[PDB]
Amino acid sequence: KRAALIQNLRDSYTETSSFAVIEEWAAGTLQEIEGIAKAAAEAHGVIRNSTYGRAQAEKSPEQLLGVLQRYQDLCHNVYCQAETIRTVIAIRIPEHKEEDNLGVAVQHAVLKIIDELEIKTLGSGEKSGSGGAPTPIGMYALREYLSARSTVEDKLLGGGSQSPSLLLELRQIDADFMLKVELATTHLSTMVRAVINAYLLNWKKLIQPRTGSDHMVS
Amino acid sequence: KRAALIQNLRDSYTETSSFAVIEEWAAGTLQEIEGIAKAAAEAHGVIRNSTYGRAQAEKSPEQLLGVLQRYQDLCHNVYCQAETIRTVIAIRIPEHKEEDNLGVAVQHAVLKIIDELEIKTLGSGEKSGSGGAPTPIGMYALREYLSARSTVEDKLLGGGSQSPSLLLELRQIDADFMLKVELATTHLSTMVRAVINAYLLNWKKLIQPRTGSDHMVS
Amino acid sequence: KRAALIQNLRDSYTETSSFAVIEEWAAGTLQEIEGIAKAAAEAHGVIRNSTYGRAQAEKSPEQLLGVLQRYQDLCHNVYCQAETIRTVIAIRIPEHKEEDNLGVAVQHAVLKIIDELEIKTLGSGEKSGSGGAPTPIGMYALREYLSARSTVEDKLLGGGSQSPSLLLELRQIDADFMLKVELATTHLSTMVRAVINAYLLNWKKLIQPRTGSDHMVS
Amino acid sequence: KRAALIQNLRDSYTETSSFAVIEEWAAGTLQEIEGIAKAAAEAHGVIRNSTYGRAQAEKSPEQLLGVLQRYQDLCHNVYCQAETIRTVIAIRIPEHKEEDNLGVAVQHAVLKIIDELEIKTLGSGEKSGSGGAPTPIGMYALREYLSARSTVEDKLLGGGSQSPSLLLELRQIDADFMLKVELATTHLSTMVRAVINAYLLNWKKLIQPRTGSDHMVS
Amino acid sequence: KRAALIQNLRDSYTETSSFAVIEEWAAGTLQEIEGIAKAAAEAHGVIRNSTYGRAQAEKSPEQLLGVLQRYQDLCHNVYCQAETIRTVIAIRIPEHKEEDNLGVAVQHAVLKIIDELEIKTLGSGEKSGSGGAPTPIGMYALREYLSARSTVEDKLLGGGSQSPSLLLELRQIDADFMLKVELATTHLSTMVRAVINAYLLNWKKLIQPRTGSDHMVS
Amino acid sequence: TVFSPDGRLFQVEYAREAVKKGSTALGMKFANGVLLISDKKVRSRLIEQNSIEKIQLIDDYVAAVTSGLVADARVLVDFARISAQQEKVTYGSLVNIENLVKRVADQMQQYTQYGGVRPYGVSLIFAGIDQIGPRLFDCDPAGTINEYKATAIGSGKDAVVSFLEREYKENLPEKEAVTLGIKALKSSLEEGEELKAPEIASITVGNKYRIYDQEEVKKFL
Amino acid sequence: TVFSPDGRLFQVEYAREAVKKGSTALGMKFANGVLLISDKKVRSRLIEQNSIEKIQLIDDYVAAVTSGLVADARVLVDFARISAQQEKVTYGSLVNIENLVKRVADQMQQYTQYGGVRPYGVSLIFAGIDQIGPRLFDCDPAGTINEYKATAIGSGKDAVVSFLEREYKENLPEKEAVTLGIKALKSSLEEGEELKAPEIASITVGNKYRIYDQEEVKKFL
Amino acid sequence: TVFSPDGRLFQVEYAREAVKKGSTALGMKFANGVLLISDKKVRSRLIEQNSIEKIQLIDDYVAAVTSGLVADARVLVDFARISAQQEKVTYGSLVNIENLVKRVADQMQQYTQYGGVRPYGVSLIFAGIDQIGPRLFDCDPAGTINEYKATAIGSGKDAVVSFLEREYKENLPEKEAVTLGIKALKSSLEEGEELKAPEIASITVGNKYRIYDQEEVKKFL
Amino acid sequence: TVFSPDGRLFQVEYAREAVKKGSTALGMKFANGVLLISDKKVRSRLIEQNSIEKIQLIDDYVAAVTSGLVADARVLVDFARISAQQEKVTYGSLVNIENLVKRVADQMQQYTQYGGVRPYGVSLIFAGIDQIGPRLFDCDPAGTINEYKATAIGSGKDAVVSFLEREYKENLPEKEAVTLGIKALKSSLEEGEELKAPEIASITVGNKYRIYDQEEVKKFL
Repeated sequence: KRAALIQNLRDSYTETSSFAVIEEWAAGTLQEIEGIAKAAAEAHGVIRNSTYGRAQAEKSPEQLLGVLQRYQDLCHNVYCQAETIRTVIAIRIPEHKEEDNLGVAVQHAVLKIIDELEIKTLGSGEKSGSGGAPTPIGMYALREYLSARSTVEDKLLGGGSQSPSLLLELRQIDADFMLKVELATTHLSTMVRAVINAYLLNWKKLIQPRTGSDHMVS
Repeated sequence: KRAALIQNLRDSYTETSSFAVIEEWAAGTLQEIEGIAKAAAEAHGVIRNSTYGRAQAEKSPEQLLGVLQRYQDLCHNVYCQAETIRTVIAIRIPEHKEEDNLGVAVQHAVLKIIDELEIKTLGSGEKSGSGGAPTPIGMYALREYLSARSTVEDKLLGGGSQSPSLLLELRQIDADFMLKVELATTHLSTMVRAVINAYLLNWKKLIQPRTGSDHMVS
Repeated sequence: KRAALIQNLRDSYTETSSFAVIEEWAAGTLQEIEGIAKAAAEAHGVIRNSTYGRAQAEKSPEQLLGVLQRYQDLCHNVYCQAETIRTVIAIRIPEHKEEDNLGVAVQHAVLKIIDELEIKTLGSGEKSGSGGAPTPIGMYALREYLSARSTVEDKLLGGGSQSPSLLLELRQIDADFMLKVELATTHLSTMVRAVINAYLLNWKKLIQPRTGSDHMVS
Repeated sequence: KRAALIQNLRDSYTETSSFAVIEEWAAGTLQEIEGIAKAAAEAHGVIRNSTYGRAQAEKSPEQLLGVLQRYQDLCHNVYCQAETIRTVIAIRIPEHKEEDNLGVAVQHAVLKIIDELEIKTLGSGEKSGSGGAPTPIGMYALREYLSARSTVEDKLLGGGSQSPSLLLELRQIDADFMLKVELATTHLSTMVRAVINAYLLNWKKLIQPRTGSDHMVS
Repeated sequence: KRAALIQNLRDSYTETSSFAVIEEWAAGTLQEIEGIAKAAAEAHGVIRNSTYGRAQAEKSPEQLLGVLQRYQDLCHNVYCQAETIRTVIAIRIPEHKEEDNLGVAVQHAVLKIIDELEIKTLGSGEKSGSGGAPTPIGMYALREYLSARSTVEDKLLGGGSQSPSLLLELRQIDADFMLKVELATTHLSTMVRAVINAYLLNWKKLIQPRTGSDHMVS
Repeated sequence: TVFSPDGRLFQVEYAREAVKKGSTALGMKFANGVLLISDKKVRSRLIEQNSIEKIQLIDDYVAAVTSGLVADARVLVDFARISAQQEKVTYGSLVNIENLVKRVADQMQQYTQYGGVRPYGVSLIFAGIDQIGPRLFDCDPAGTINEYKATAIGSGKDAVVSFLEREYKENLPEKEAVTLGIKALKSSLEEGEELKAPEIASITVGNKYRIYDQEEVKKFL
Repeated sequence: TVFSPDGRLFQVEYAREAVKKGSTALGMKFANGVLLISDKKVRSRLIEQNSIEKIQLIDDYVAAVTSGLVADARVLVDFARISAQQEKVTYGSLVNIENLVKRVADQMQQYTQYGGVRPYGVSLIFAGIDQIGPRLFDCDPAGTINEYKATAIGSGKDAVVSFLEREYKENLPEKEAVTLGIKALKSSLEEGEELKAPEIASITVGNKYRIYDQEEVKKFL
Repeated sequence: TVFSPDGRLFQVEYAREAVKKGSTALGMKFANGVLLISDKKVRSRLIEQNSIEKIQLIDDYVAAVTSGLVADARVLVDFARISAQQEKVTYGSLVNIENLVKRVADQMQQYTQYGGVRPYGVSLIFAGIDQIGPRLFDCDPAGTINEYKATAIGSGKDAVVSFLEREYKENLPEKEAVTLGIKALKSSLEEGEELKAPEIASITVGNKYRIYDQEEVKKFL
Repeated sequence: TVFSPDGRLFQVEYAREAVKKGSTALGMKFANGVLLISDKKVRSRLIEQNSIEKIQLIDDYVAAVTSGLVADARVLVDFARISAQQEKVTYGSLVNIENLVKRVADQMQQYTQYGGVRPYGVSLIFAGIDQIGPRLFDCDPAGTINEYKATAIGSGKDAVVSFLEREYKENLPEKEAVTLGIKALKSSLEEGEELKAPEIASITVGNKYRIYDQEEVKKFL
């Protein structure tokens, strides 16, 4: 039975499922994001005050790896949570029509900003579109950092390079990756707050985009 | 409870939070930008009056590094301040409707200019879009400079290159990076002034995009 | 006081500030451009008459460096002067409305041609857009020239290359960069003349895009 | 004085300046292009009837260099002449309005086809846009030719390559550059003839896009 | 005199000039294309039936070179014939107006399909646009083939690569270039036929896009 | 006002949105009678309380309440008054109230079919006594009519109808009917919001309408 | 003028924006009477003052003050004057001012429902004495009416109404009422501002209207 | 002509742009009198100067000058002339010129409210003598009226008005009023433009209008 | 026909473009008289030239010549002929030709203000003798009128007007006025082109119109 299949979907992902995400985002998530930003700022100050030599090429800084790992773990959680909201809305997009689409337009508008969150803000895709990648750093933060650092390490370690700027570039990678976490957490917090507002103002039409009342006909 | 969640967002990021940014931008920020521009111009004059030999490849010029660091520090602050303004507006975008959107248009208009500031003017993203990178230099200026300089340094220092143009290029990298800071500070100051004016002219609709007064019905 | 903040901005960049730029453009700027184009043309004629060997890979021609430097200096001045005009207009864009936009359209149109000057004609950005780079040479022409020549020099100097076309390519780089200055100065002159005309025809609405005369009421 | 500044511009570039370009284009220019096409065609004929060996890699063929130089010189002149017409039109674009723009549309239309000539047909920009490079060769074809040939020369001359097809590709570079001149000359002549027609049909509105005659009011 | 310059233009490229091309395309051109297709298939059959070893890297196959050369000559001719039609139309595009453009629309529509023939079908440009290169092989197919083969030859000849797929790739390059000629000739014949039809149905408006009869006024 | 592909008149549906913004009003039939109760937005001590009533007498035996655009509603009440007088002059009496309601509804329907005019943004309840008995009708922007034992209009319509659908009994004494009506109306009010002296009017067979004075209403609060 | 999906008439809401731009005026009831006060956008000694009349007599017992599009307002005042005369000829007097205000409001309502016309960009306050007593009404572009003890129209409406909401009391002596009114109007002015001489008119039961002369107005400033 | 979201009628504002292109004209009151002066864009020795005058008598006691669309202006002057005669036939005289100006203004107001027509692109000054005294009014495309001691219309309005705000004195002798008027008009001319001979008309209480001939106007140049 | 933001009526300006395409015609006053000359677009030897004349008698004392849409022009000439007869029946004569011209111009003005019609694409020159003397007027698609000593309409207007501004003298004898007019018309044919026999008509005070025949016109060529 076709109605049964639709009802099973909708019973499995209800307004409660999406509201629970929003509740968690408004509390613990924003607080965790702020925590990551402060840890990044602390690591950034430490690097700013450091003089680098060849020994800095011989070890990957644990403090920075920890900050990047925490950022990646949070982004993983937010992505999965955003998919829950997406699912709740997308399984309630109604029969396709050329009329009575005021609530459908609300559904598409909120899905658009959740897509922006997942794709642009979190940088979760394999490749960025023609729009580029507006987030300072994307989800796969550790890989990005390790890739950039490893290249400079190989050049410095070997005879190792004698370029003075290349050694400063090693320090700058360390500094810039913490800066990028600081900027990205800030940008993400804006997005998460914007989604909380959009969801809570629009949720009635997100769940029930069309309201029945054929009072004109008998 | 839903209204409480929305009220907590809006209480946390108020018109006073955004106005406080604009006040800072109008005074201290523009002053710091001016200061950096002067420091870049001074550094540029010093390089213009120099002859380069292989010794210039053995040391990274600390005066240039300081100018670039100061610019990056300023960009970081402006980025985070911009996000405060973005948040104040974004959490007050009202219920999605096909009517009564004149104030919503104002919100989108000011968000668009703040987006241009953060993405294009500050060059804060991981990758620029199809529209290119119109700012002479972005946030990660130091990294850009060190990467460009190290390449030439490695070539000059080795089997060190005997190309006469390669040596002049080392100088031109030093010169151009200072020029780019002079140009970018100018360009940035224009955007910041434009945003001050846009905010102060539009702030009532940014905060309250819809005004109630349904007198027609009883 | 918000009005005061706006007034301070507008008092610091007045129509006099932008008019002073246009006056300089109409006179000294176009004259300097002309002088650069003549200098580029003499250098090109000298190179056309030249036969090239290994000695030409051993020295970077100072006459060409001088032409390119002069061109960069001019571009720098024009950029910064353009930003003054941009500032004068942008801080007078009025409250966002869906009506009474005939003067606002004037402000946007003149801002658009100043943006084209800065971004496209001067090539001031760090990456050109999907539109490409229509100007024959941009702001960082000297670095462009040094980069291209250094590559060919290293190849010729070494066991040096035995390619006869590589040696003619060295000459052609020298020739083409001078041709590019001749072309770019011409192109730039047209744009500057177009902006002088546009500013002087539209300045009243640029400063005062809306005129209050609410005579229908009381 | 503002009116004087505009009059000085318009006095320096008049309809005579642009008509003089058009007269020259209709006569000497088209003849010079025809001459280049025939010089290209005969040089192509020579290469076709040639068998290439290692010797052909040891000298760059002077006849082909001369054809390409000639084409470049012609492109240079056409570019500078096109900018004269652009100047004549652009300094007569009138006050920005939302009405009375029928003549303004003529100005923009003719400017568009002259921009196509300069950017696309002549390939004068440093980078082509997303529209690609539709012209068979551009303004820097000599440099294009020398680069391409130099790569293949180096591979052939050395421990020089034993590839039979590499030798044939040396010939094909020679042949194809001549063919490209034959094609580009044809393409350029079409565009030149199209601009002669457009200019002569539209020149009155190009100079005077608005005609006064306010008879309705007193 | 202006009218005389236009008349000389139109007298030199008349409807007869364009009709003569269409007559040639309808007859000999399609027959030559058909000839190339057959010769390509024949060569393809020969390669399909061949086992390749190192010996095939030591010589470039004259039969395939002949087919590719014949295609290039045909494309060269078609390109120049298309430019004749282009010219006949472009020099009769009338005074730019905002009305009486039904004929002008016909001119732009036929110019569009001739442009597609020259740029896309024949692949005549130096760089393809964002629309890619939809033709199986373009005008510089001989250079494409030699390039591709010479890379593989060098790897095979060295000591030589022991890659089994590299050896089969040599055969595949030979086969695929003949296949591409078979496909491109087919695709070209479709375009040519489409243009014959479009010209012969539309020629009256191509020559005379506007028709006078202002009987309404006296 | 034209048809959508699905056969809807959206301009009429939108008129119905104006109606939902109005103050809640209800009617119910009881033993040998019918009554109306109307909630009011009174927002300012500077307003004259006693004026611009929600319950409007059409004649001595028929009353109306409305919800929606108040100026539109005034026009329709004026129309209903004049139409009732025309019937009385023609025949000497108004035998069946349904026919007056139909005339008003026909005026509304016309403004959904002809171009050059927008629909009235009004719903009405009519209540009175005629030769058939006590009558209670509603009428919406489309000119759709229904006859009822009890009904409501305005923002609180749904809650009031829900309440009456479970609590309403036919043929109650007037006092018990009013009590029930007040209770239903209170059920539609938001959490912690209390009811500020509604309008009440009733009529019983053989009598003319009575409007409840301020003091009689309070006795039910 | 058609309905939006939320049931709104935006063209009427826009007409209401025109009214917000008009000069500030107020009315208030006092012991056995009613008064009107109007501020005036007087700018230029070249203007004739005597010819300015923001307070317009409708008849000897009824006056109006308007805000918004001035030419529209003149048309509605002319309409009200003729309508008042037609009633007086028909019945011999005007028993209840509310009926006149309703006819003016019905004219305005019509221009919000029929195509081919725009609404009037006007709000009016009517004040006078009829058989009920002293009356004070306002009327807006929709043709919505309300009766008030005190009210205001024009750009300073919100400030004046807030002031009166706090400070108004019923049955003041005329002098005290006028004093209150002046203070209310003064409160609506911006940073460091008079307040030139406004127009004042009052009427008490059993008398005709009086217009305060420039010199009697000065006493309150 | 409909309302923008800010409550503006852009088609009326645009009509006011047409008025700004017209030749400058002014009026001023003086001791027991009123005068009009009009500049003219005389453009060819081939024109008859004495014809299609800017100052037009409405009757012996009332004259008008206009600025804006000249054909529209003629229609409105024709209307004004006929409306004056209707009033004279009905009552025997025209007691108050303001009522005539209002009738013209109402005609203009109508063309801003009804679809199917555009507004008149005209401003007018009316000046004359009635039972109240010397009168001076202006009227704009909206039908907005003001009464003045001195005023101006057309391209040079702002300069003329600024000049008068400083220099105008009441109760001047005619000759001194004319001199001041000429001075005011000159103050509005662009860099070294010369006033070549305006029209002048004046009226004093108890007399009919006087139109100055060219030779008398010259004595003021 | 509505206003652009700059206060222009583009539909009227466009109608004026149709007039610019018409054949050149001119009028001039001379010693005790006025004349009209019209060029014609002779566009086939198969046309009867003696028919559908550019110069049209309105009555014995007044003629017109037109440029622009020929069917529109015929309608206006028909209107002018009937309007002249109406005046003659009402008063016994036509005292001032200006009033006839104004009636025609008013008809044209109306078609620039009312929706559902387009303007007439016509300019006219009227010339004749009335009680004032010899008169020469023009009238354009807006209904704008001017009186002239000499004027022209049609494609050659600017050249003919330039010529006359330099060469025109008042009070020439008829033969000399005609010579001048022929010479003026010839100068508007810029390239080496021949003037075919134009239409010529003239009138002097005390006489009726006369139309120059084929041979008398030739005497000036």
